[PDB]
Amino acid sequence: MREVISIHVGQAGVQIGNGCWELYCLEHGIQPDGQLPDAFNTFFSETGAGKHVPRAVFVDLEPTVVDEVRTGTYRQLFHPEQLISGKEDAANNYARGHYTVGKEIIDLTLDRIRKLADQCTGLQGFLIFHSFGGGTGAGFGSLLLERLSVDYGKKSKLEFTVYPSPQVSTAIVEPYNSILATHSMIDHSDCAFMVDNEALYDLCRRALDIERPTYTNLNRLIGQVVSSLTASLRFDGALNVDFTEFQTNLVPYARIHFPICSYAPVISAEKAYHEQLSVAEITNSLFEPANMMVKCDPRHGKYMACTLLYRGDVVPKDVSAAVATIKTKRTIQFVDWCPTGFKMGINYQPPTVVPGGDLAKVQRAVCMLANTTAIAEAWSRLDHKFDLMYAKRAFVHWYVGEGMEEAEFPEAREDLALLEKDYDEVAAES
Amino acid sequence: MREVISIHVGQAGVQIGNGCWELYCLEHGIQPDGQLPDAFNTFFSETGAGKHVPRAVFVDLEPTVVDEVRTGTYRQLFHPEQLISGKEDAANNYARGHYTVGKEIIDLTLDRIRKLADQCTGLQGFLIFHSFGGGTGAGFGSLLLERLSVDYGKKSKLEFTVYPSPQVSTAIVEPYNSILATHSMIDHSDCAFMVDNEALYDLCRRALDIERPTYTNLNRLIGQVVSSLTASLRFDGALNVDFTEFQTNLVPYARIHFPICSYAPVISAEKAYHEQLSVAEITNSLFEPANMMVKCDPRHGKYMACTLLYRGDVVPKDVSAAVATIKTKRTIQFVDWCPTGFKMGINYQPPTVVPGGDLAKVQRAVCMLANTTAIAEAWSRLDHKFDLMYAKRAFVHWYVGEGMEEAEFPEAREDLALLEKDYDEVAAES
Amino acid sequence: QKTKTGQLAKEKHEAKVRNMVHGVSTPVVSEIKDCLTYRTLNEALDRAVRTRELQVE
Amino acid sequence: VREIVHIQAGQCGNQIGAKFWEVISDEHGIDPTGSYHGDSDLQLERINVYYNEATGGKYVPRAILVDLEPGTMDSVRAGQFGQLFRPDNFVFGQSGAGNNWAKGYYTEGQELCESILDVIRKEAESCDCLQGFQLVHSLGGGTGAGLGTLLLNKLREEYPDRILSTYSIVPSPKVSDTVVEPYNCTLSVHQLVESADEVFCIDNEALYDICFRTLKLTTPTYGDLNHLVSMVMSGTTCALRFPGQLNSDLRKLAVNLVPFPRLHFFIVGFAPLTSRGSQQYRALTVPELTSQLFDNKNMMAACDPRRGVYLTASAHFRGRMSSKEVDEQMLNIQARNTSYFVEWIPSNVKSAICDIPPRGLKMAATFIGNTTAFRELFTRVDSQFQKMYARRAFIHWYVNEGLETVEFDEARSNMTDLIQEYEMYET
Amino acid sequence: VREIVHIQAGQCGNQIGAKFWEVISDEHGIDPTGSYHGDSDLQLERINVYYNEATGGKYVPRAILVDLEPGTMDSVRAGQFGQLFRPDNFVFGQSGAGNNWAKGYYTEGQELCESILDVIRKEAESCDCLQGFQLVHSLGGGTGAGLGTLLLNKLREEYPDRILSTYSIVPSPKVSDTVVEPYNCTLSVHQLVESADEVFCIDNEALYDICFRTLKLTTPTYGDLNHLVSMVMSGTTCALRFPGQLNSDLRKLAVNLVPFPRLHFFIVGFAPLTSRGSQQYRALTVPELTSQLFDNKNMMAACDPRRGVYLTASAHFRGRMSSKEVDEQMLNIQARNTSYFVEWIPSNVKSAICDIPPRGLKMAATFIGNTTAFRELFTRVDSQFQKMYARRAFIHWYVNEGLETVEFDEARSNMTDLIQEYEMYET
Ligand SMILES: Nc1nc2c(ncn2[C@@H]2O[C@H](COP(=O)(O)OP(=O)(O)OP(=O)(O)O)[C@@H](O)[C@H]2O)c(=O)[nH]1
Ligand SMILES: Nc1nc2c(ncn2[C@@H]2O[C@H](COP(=O)(O)OP(=O)(O)OP(=O)(O)O)[C@@H](O)[C@H]2O)c(=O)[nH]1
Ligand SMILES: Nc1nc2c(ncn2[C@@H]2O[C@H](COP(=O)(O)OP(=O)(O)O)[C@@H](O)[C@H]2O)c(=O)[nH]1
Ligand SMILES: Nc1nc2c(ncn2[C@@H]2O[C@H](COP(=O)(O)OP(=O)(O)O)[C@@H](O)[C@H]2O)c(=O)[nH]1
Ligand SMILES: [Mg+2]
Ligand SMILES: [Mg+2]
Repeated sequence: MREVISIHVGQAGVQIGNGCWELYCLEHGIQPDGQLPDAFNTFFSETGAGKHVPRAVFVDLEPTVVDEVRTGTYRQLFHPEQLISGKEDAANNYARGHYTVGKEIIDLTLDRIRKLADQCTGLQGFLIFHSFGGGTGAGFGSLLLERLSVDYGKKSKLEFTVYPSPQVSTAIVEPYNSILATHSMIDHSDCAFMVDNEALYDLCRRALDIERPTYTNLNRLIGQVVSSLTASLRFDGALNVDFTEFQTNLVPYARIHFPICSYAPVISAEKAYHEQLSVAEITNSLFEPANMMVKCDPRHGKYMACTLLYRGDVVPKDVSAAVATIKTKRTIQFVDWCPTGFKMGINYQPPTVVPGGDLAKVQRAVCMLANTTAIAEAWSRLDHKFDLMYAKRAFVHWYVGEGMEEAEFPEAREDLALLEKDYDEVAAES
Repeated sequence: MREVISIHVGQAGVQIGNGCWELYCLEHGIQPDGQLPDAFNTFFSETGAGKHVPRAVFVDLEPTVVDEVRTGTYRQLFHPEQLISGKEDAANNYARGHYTVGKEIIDLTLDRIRKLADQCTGLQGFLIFHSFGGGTGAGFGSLLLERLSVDYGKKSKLEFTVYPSPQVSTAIVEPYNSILATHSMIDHSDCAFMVDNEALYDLCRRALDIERPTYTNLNRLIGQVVSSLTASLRFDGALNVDFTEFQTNLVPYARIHFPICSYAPVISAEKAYHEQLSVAEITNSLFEPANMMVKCDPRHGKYMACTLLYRGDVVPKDVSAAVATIKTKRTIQFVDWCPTGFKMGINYQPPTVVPGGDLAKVQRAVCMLANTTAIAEAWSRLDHKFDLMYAKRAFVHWYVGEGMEEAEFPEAREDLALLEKDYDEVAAES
Repeated sequence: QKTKTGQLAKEKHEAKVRNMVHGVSTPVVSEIKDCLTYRTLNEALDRAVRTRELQVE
Repeated sequence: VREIVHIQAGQCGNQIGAKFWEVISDEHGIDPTGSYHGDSDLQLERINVYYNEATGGKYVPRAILVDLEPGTMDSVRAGQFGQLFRPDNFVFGQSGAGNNWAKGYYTEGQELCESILDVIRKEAESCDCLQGFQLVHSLGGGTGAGLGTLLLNKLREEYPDRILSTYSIVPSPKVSDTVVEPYNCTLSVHQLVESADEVFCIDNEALYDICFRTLKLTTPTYGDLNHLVSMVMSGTTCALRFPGQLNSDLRKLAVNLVPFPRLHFFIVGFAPLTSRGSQQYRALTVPELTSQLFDNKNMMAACDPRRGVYLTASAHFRGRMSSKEVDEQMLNIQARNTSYFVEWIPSNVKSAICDIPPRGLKMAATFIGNTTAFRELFTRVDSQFQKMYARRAFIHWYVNEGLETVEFDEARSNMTDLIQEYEMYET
Repeated sequence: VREIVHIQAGQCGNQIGAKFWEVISDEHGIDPTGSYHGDSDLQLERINVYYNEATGGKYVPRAILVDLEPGTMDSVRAGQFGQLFRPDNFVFGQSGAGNNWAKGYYTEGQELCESILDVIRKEAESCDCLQGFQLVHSLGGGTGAGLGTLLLNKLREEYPDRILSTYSIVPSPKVSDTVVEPYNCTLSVHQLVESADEVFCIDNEALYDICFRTLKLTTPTYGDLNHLVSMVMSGTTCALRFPGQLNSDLRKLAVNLVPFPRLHFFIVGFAPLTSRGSQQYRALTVPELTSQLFDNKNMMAACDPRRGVYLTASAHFRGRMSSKEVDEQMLNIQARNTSYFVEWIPSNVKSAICDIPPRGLKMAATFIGNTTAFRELFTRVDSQFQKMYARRAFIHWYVNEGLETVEFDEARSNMTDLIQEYEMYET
């Protein structure tokens, strides 16, 4: 009918996927055992005897993260094929996970992907989750997209990655893995979404009433954005938007492929009784810088793309009122060459809640995706970070011995500079 | 339809607001939880289900006053986002409350007040309460009006402040804070009303029958004046008066806005049984020098403004006779510049009594708002007090060390002198 | 002995978990009448009331 | 037949209009739900003058309600006769005008005027033959005065032929509701002199005095105050609504009473007026009405003509009466009081008779006349306007709306010219 | 007898077509199971215009559903009237449309063109008295903008003599639903100008405006907008199905309205329009219908005629009513508004009368006109497309499918010629 494939690499990707498939199971009414107590074909396969299987593959170079799913309650749902795990993690090294160890299991991963690709009659996109700072997430992901680019060619390759935080960093060599992965993504990926952990921590502290969140709370917020994104194909709606339609509208240039994500309403289980939750109210909350899933101020640049998807009772009449109201805001700047600016989508499925959830049972919600020059602010910090250690050559020998040729480091540096120049030139009115 | 928003600043402002909203809820028949056991949209918003919310924001630099509301019974009614609490107070220092600490929280406060106005369609007017003696009330109020004046432009900004008493005082640095504020509201305030605690005590003792009032009894008296002012916007009447009408009528110039207030009858709940208190009875009681809540001599103060808001069973014929009778009195001398000199509002809504209250159950009552030159008497007292301390530089070091320039004191001193010069010139005949 | 018990904490929070859904805003308004003007129905009742009172009563 | 369109402006206009259509509905016998439940076929001869007919035997009044704030409109909707008015006729803003005449004319009058003009044109071209417009307004400043004169100018531009008859309640010159009245009154007179044809002046103080003296009302209510004005209005148009032994329309009244284009302000009066108790003992005849009509107390404008002189006088009557009695009584009242009339106009007094009297009264009358006693009202407001303009107080509000003080000087120059014209014509 | 065939585009076309076949079902009285259950013999007179009869009394429409993805077809099949359509009259692709004009026209357009033309031949060859083609599409989309013009060109090559009348929805002036819509409209119109005979333009934002102003719809849904469009486009073909005192078929409409081959864009409008409340106060008559038809608040297109001048215009009336009344009203409306019309075409307006009005209304009218106000609509997209000219880089998304950049310059040159053509005919 129309099928999508999801693949998860590098711890963070898997745990986000665990949240997503928990959310999808409840949304469609599928028990963890796979039986029923619809539109399954969009994400699940009816294997007969009442059991269903997800269209996803989990691959990690170490078994700890995958063994969590194997020994968890989720184990009865996933095919044992889809739970591939390695023998030795890449250990924060891009070179190690791309050359020495990545090629050991990369052929195994592709065969299982192609095997599921046989069952997808109308396969029109892929969903890939990365952690840029990770060695496995960046190194293995680069090789896999390069292989997948020639395997299928004209097929949508959507990425969902986690950018290093402006100040929070869990890996010391993280800028090394971030730039090298970015240089490889920039040629093959159709469109890669951008989020960071620090903005998730701040939004979870302010909006939600959580004194001390964990990775589970962050993943569930991400999972809701994924569900809202994929609801257009899964359910009937007054304005359904296809994956290829996102590709046409979101990235109106050659190689600018990094939008930012926003989601509203994000309210406590306590306040919203005291609030009107109007579509005009939630629309205005989307554009306020405090709600961005990336820690970059839009006032440092301008917008050139917007995409709003409404989950709920949102009548199309009010949507036109909301977007017209937004254009009157002087705090929001739109580039001259994008008079239209927006792509709307209205779907009748309400938001999905989770037992023990961190969010309220709101009637209506809207997911926002926006491409803006403000991401260049994030580039400059990564560029300056990399230049500081590499001037003194802080970690060259670790990568070189693992298959990295030293000539590749300046090449990826210049590729980032070309991205920065391209972003800056687009921001100039003509 | 037609809407109002209120802001409360400092120690004093919150407590007055506490009394006002109990008065509104009892008047409108709303339980403290917000569920009913109309004109609600003027002050309240319906947040779905059966719960209401007030159009008010409580702001102070110390958490003690706000936490009292959070722990009080009325905690259910207010929205937790509306309660903003600072960290350390201004310590009765205008400079500390204006620059060093006020600027820390000013952006957060301004966001919420503007956010609340988005639900406020038929909005014209604001109500801000100040404590002139306190540093936070004077310091934060000047900065708050500076921002609101430029963000909103031509909007009715009305203030309910407490003027320092001629002899009764609780702060030694009170004249400094008052003079620095009077310099700022003289340009950033459309029209502000003031009363002094000394006359409030005296009226609460002679006409009212309380031997030793607390702050709760004085706040209740203030709330009735505010309720009478807002009665026209909520209920039908033979003569309804809007916010714009008050601004046009009460002032003959730009800097002469300051009116005085009077409420009659102020008789007690036990002594009230003997009098019918017709229209002529209450009208005469208004103009008594003792019934002012500002300790100023009406003999020195000519009248060039009057507004007579009646509440209860009132016939327009009796009012015309009562006003005509009042005009015949020789002691009450209007200025040559004010032939007509009256605005009157007759409203069919009788006043309200509060359980545990301190006011009579009068069938009809009238609130009086007038501008007189007697206010220049209070300015002279404040001017002399400022000069005595500043002559030997009594407290210059505290304000200078908190980011305030020394040269601002003569600037504010000259600003008052011009205001007193204007009052003398306007009061003179021609 | 003393008796002082009240569990507002649960009452506020458990209720706040359940009945979160705000702002129903039911879109049940239909155009099919305005193109099918019911003025004929209202005058039908107007004549029916007029005839009953004037003739029968 | 010969139609008239009714327009109501602001607080004062709508309350008078509510009473006015209550009186008109009682006259023609229209049930508050729009059904006809009268008993007279003569009510149906000229029902087209004030009413349109909707399919299904319902009648929609030719009334347009105009305001800048919804408070009055909500009151009228909840009223007993609020169902009669067409819902789309209601045009209103979302802002209290503030009674700044500059604001009500330039700031918010211009924005609303476009919508009101089209709504006016809806009913204007829906009639077989329009003849004149009827406007009710007060000289307050916000919407009745500022927007009222703006709409009067626009209607004069659109329809030069038709009669723009406006009813005005001048601020009462001993006690009144706002300190900024003489500014608004001076500007409103400036606009009304050139653009309006007939202006009727009504004082609340005279209405209070009439009620206490004749009606013996212990507490004069605003309902009865508006009821008297509504009765006077209905008598003015009663000649067009019913046949008579000698007809007289607005144009006949305008041509007869007005000798010169500017001097066209009218004082009005009504008779018979009687207390609720003593009406049984009264022997109502034509001489009784003539005494009541020419009595200086039954006049509802607080300007004693005995101070001044009369220029033109008109008399209307309702009921069956002998024409000789009206002719003889009128000649006698003219002949005795020769000291109060101009020498160069013989037969200063006009007549008219209508067949059907108002409900409840076997016989009724209406007095409309023009006199030089208006010099007092203009002088009083001019002195008040002179004081404030000398001080230049309260003008900062008008300046903020874009009105320059030279407009006030031109308005007072027109006001002074009118006073001089009245002064010289008294000789 | 006088047959027409109906063709629909992907999301906008099939949803509007779904509501349209409901509308025709009520008008002719078709039970939701496809069996006739009406109440008059006049319904079956010309049922052959839109329907074929299958053995058993089940009536099937002459409709075809075209889409690039199966998203809309599932919604229509599950719809209330989804049974009525022929099971073999569904043609759909198996790929994402991508909202791209070039991709839809070339990539999947050639794949589907062979099949869709063969399916169309089933209805085309099985109707002897065929005169008509009815295309429903949106201009800002990817399936009706691109593939609709592909079908239009192919059908013109096959059947030159038949009339090609299409209904189009234009991207909104303020905000339309999609970013790339300036490109889609510019490419689509180039084919539409040369190929199509009659073009109808409808704007979504004007439909919202009419709902708020007239119908007072607090929550207008998509069905309400489709109902207004279905009301107008059903009224156009009413002359072919029912008798009348003066008929006006499609060819009569085209000959009267189209003075020159390129200036044939039409604006649409329907009367009467009224809300729940005031409909009871309306005296529904022909002059009231004339007021609504020419009213500047009732056109489905957001273009003010008062900013330009009028070419030929037409109106079609349904209902039992007087012929003299129609002639007088149109003669008067032409003489009253001389400036808006053009002198070099005497008798700018055309009239028509049909016997049977739509259900629930005793009389209704349909307004179709042409004017110079269309130039503002073209200026909107031209200015947006000019800013997109620096985004000829963004056109790299289009050239990846196979389009060449010079096509866009050809299309905009055609727009410039059309705009200048309207300007020179204004004189
Ligand atoms: N949102 C979110 N981010 C996570 C979560 N877990 C880890 N991350 C982020 O993702 C990154 C994971 O990279 P690594 O720690 O190197 O793990 P890896 O991807 O397997 O890479 P290697 O183990 O070194 O080969 C961390 O730096 C975190 O910042 C999670 O549960 N939720
Ligand atoms: N009428 C009235 N006045 C009060 C009340 N409480 C305080 N005030 C006035 O407030 C003045 C002192 O200022 P505060 O109330 O402390 O408010 P503030 O501006 O926050 O002062 P700081 O916290 O020291 O900066 C005194 O002079 C009192 O006149 C009250 O309950 N009723
Ligand atoms: N006679 C009479 N006068 C009224 C009534 N209601 C209000 N007024 C007068 O009308 C004046 C207000 O006029 P308003 O409508 O506000 O005019 P605007 O301010 O120019 O828009 C006041 O001075 C009142 O004295 C009423 O019921 N009867
Ligand atoms: N009025 C109305 N417009 C619609 C409807 N469905 C879709 N649209 C419009 O059609 C546009 C999408 O274009 P598309 O469906 O690709 O056009 P098509 O290929 O001709 O059907 C959206 O921007 C909507 O504004 C509907 O039911 N009613
Ligand atoms: Mg990772
Ligand atoms: Mg304090």
